[PDB]
Amino acid sequence: LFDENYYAKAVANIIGEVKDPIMYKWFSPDQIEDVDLQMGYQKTVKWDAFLNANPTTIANEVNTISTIGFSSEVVRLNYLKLQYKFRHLKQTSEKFYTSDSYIGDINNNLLPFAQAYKLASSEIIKLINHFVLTGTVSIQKDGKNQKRLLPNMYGLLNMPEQIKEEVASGDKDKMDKIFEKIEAGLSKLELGDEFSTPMMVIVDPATSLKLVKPYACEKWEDVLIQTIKAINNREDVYIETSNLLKHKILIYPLNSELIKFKPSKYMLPTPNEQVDKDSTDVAHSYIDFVLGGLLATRKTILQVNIKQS
Amino acid sequence: MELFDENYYAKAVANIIGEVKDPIMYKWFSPDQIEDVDLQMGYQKTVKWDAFLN
Amino acid sequence: LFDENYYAKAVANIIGEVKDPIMYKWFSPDQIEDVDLQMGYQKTVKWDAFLNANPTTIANEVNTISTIGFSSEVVRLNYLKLQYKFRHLKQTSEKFYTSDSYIGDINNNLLPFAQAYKLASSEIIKLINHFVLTGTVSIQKDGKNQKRLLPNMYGLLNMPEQIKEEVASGDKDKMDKIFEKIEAGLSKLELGDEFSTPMMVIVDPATSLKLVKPYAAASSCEKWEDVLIQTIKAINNREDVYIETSNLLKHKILIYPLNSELIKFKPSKYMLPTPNEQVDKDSTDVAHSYIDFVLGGLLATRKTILQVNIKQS
Amino acid sequence: ASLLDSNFVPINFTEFVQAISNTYKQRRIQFYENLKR
Amino acid sequence: ASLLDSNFVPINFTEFVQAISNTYKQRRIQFYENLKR
Amino acid sequence: PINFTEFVQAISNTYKQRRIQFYENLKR
Amino acid sequence: ITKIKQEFDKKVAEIQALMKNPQQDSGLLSNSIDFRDQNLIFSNSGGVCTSSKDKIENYPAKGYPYKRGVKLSFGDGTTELEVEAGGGDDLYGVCSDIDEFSGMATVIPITNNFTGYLTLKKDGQNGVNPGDKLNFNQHGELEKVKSVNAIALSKAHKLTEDLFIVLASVFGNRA
Amino acid sequence: IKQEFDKKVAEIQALMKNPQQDSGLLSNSIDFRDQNLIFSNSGGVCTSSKDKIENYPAKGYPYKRGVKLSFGDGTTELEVEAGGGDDLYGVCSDIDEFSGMATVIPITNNFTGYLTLKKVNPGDKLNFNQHGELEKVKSVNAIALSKAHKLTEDLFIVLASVFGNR
Repeated sequence: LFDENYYAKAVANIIGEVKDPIMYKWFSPDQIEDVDLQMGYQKTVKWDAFLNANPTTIANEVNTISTIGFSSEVVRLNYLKLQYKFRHLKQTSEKFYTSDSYIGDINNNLLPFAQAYKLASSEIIKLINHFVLTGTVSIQKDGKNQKRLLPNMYGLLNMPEQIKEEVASGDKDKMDKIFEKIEAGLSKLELGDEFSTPMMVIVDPATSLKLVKPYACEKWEDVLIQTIKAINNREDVYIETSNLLKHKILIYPLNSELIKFKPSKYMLPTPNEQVDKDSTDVAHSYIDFVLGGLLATRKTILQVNIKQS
Repeated sequence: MELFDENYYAKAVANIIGEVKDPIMYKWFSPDQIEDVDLQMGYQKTVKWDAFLN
Repeated sequence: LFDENYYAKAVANIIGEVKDPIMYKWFSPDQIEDVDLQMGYQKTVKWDAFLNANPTTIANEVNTISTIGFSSEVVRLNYLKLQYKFRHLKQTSEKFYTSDSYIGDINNNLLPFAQAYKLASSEIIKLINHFVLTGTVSIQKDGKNQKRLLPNMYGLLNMPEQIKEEVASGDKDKMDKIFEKIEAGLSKLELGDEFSTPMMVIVDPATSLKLVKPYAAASSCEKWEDVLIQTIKAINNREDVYIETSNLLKHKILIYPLNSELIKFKPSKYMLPTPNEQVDKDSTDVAHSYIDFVLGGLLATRKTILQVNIKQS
Repeated sequence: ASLLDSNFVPINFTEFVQAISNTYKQRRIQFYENLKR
Repeated sequence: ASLLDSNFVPINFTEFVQAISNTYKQRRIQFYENLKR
Repeated sequence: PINFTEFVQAISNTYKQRRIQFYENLKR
Repeated sequence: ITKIKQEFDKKVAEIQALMKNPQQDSGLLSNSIDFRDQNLIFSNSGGVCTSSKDKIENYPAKGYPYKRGVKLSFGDGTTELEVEAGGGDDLYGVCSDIDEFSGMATVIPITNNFTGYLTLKKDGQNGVNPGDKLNFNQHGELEKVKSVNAIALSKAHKLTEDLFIVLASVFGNRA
Repeated sequence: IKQEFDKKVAEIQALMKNPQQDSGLLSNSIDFRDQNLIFSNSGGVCTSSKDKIENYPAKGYPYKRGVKLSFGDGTTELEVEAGGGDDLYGVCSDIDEFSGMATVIPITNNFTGYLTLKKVNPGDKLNFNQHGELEKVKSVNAIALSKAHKLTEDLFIVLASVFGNR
């Protein structure tokens, strides 16, 4: 194939220079499991057993024994396929633009296929990270003009049937009120028998700045860590900051039995076979990716929104 | 319910069964504190021997 | 297994003595195909194509061409599993009942497992043939107290959206009226492109006896059977016509083509009687066994079967 | 594998049932081969 | 089959895509192995 | 395992080995 | 079209609520991660304490007699008899399971002792207490008190606004 | 309740283009003519490989209807809905229900196919109403190539040729 198709060879040679997505830091290694899918949905069935009554004592003769029942639950996760197009130089014409220092036309912003693919892949990876963190697809700093997505396609912030706390605009700068809301949410958390798990917290830069203030010689960060350790069986608590969030605090456990990320094996950017060609030196290429695949147990995620108005 | 053949898009099936894990009661005892015995039902008598200086 | 399961060994030894079902005469060899299924249903998808516009003439340069579309249909065929139980004699207890001329207990109506299984299999095969012909399951000659079945479980006689003709009571013996109704039904038949196929007719014994009289001034050299064969050859593109007599029918004439494209039978591969591994045992000499059989799987095109009923009352 | 072949030696009831089904299919095939209308 | 394997020679685009997916999975595994929180 | 008694003994031995492995791999 | 979809959803939701194990899917996992109080569901078929010597029958089902006392119902005679929800002098047994594909109801006859969760009439659910005596109404629902020995072993459990289940032991026939 | 369920299923399936409805009998293809007069026939009768095709989020059900661009408060992107008159943007020739995506051929590109007709002879001049349905007469070049074909008491289709604005 590499003897016939130059673009595949170039992609293979340059694919090692693409940085890993930062979303991997929001999950544990056991929480992520790939699936073989491009577009459609995946049905996940969870099987459970329950005890009908007290166990029966085996003494003398007996024929009536207590039973153990079974139940099933079906979960449907939607996956969507998306594509992007980009223009680049032609392989047979690169030699006419291979300058001593670089390759390409600065005047016309025309790049070699390898560099163009690397940059496009990095941008698409950033977009995927934003979708995974937020659950919405947008390219504006305001977050509007969102692309409409299918149902059962949720992120960490817009997952339904979770715990939602809202801090009023009057208390927007009161860390005591924010921590009171956090305590209420943590109390409402329901981790059941899986409470012995590490916890992950994601905060916006403003909240990160507010956390390092002295506690009203202790810090609000330390108080929050102790409060979360009070419920996670005193195990690890991790704190992360993301510029993609705005006055949002996310708390969730890193347990594969409660939250699972089952992305498609083609989720990350992948080149497409079709290449547009003409008589000029400009050619176009396509990159495909897949979105969707977050599953969470009901009432296991705490989302705090600090209203600004 | 969708009125079209939605079963066509069910292109992946994952089934969660779990696994028989170690009991959590092991965390409440030291390795030396647990010693198995051979019995199913009834009672077993254990004798502790002791010494003292007269 | 044969060294540990006497019942399985006996079933293997006596399985060859059971008569073949008579329903095999009602279908061509290509019209039967097995399906691996016990209970559930089959989904069959038929794909079609259609023309959207006139063809495009290819001359000089052109970019706009006519298109061809596609369509599909889905048909669901249900299958059901049924069981019967029968008592017999335990293997070790046969010596205490072997007589000089017979084996069993005449006074108590007990038989060896082999003979009991053969008789039960014969009865169940008769029931299966009755269901295949009529589409209903009943153990009475009146046809009442029928077993409730699932939808999409039809026989050759109760298949919906077919051609049905009724001959009035006052003309129950008028062969001219009967043939008029038959001709009307044959005209109403819609075989489509597959009209050039052999045809099969099934009649009750009374109608079969009526068909052998000379055609009527009572002219000779031709019978009502010949007239019917010629009438059917008129529509089937002069193909073969076969006639069969079955006592299951009653004042009914059933005409249908022997073409796999129009009518097909996809029965379960476990449709015929099969012994169950469970055998009830006790301290006495009486044991019980179970037989399983699967029903369902007739797929017919609409308006391809003619059914003529001669009303008596 | 069918009960018609005496060389067949079943191992379990599942293989026995499969042999019974194959025997039925072979019998119907032979009947259609020998049929003469 | 992965792009990291120098001995791997793809035959067609399907194999190339499978190699890309395997390379991505292996890189994820390597990142998780090298991560130290 | 020849019989059910040996099967049960094997299950018990497996459980004991799992307990020993868990205590060996446990770090407080 | 959206309004018609909404009406379709409401009606299919009602029919699902009138079922034992509907094919209902959701984006989340149900929070069942504890080993206590997990049997209080409508899909818990069978009995809490089942013996290996219990006589079990199957019948054609008329309506939805799941977890209700059944009575024999006869048609015009063209088809075989079936079972429908009922009680009183017509009581014949207790329906413990339904296979919906074949429309078959699993029935334990009244001559056989039974113990399990059964539908309770939505009148005195708060007044039902363990040890109370119960009888089957005309709709196959248990109600606080004749010819039937039925004792509640627990209190009522509200599965739905109009669905209450009670753990009951049905002995047999009373004088 | 089941009868009402079935009736509503029938209504929504009649509204839909390619409903999934099982049957107990096979249908027979008797003739190869007039087989394309069905609602499931997507696309155009004459199609060129150089045609320009777009896809948009679907509001309502714009299949085989004239579409117009519609904008919300701004949180979500623009979508397409049934319309006509001066707001006509293109012709919706296909719908994907799983993704809710409408396939649109822009008005700047000529189209020839079957479109919904308001509840008409070849050569007549047609206009798109406010609901996206064709009606007898005009800022759009629409010409009927055949008489109306009835698929339901409220559903009529017609072979039309659209070749830009007038």
